Amino acid sequence: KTFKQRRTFEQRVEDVRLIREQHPTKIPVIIERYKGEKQLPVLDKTKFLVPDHVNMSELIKIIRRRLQLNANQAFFLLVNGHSMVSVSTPISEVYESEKDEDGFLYMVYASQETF
Ligand SMILES: CNc1cnc2ccccc2n1
Ligand SMILES: [Cl-]
Repeated sequence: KTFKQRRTFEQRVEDVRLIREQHPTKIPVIIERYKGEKQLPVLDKTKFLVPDHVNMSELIKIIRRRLQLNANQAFFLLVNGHSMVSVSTPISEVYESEKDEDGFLYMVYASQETF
């Protein structure tokens, strides 16, 4: 069901190394809907290559546009399993401190703060 269940640890490590080789300026991001989520739709894919200069505030705007949300729909994003302390941090800095041992950066979205 989840990305980690679909691909082996060895397969996930190797896909991050291929992104380092072929898209060296991109952050490898896994974005998944909270398994309780009723209101928000699913994304068209799971694995995203994010330009390393964008901050978390801009990534939230990108994901709202990808999901085709309207102005009043609530959206909450966890990174590495927890709330973001700040949305102003460049994703290169977020990646270095919150990356998974496989080298992906894991995000989960819900319509409620209570995941
Ligand atoms: C951490 N060790 C490695 C080993 N081989 C690699 C090949 C391509 C890109 C990154 C790589 N990193
Ligand atoms: Cl690149």
